[PDB]
Amino acid sequence: HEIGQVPLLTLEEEVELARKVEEGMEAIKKLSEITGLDPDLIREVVRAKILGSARVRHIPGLKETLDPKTVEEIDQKLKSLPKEH
Amino acid sequence: TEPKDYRVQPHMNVVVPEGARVEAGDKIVAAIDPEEEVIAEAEGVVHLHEPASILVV
Repeated sequence: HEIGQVPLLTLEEEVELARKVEEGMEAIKKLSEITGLDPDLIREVVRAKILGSARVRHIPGLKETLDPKTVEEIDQKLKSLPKEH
Repeated sequence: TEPKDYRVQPHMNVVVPEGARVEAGDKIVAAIDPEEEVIAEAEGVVHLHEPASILVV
């Protein structure tokens, strides 16, 4: 019943939604190419915002992961890029 | 000014704001692959005139 809440997509919506992700996936590289940071890492620090209102895990993998003050500093470098990057 | 309506395909996407500036050496609607579909010929304004759906927020 939670599952019936979300509706089917158009033969155009399906397409259009997918096109954002492939580019986003490229963009992620494009960033890691310029930043020198890692594709796997950027993808986290980006998710840690779109999802990470709280999603930034309660305990950062018992300090395997880092989720404290560290997240911003990365997204702070990503905000502090020149406009074309 | 001279009107001319181009048909945007299902598998396509526009890269133009709500009636913004359009140059002669520009591309308006991106396609599946660059077919001879949408390349700008002359200066003017592109007007959006049939969305398939509408999102209110």
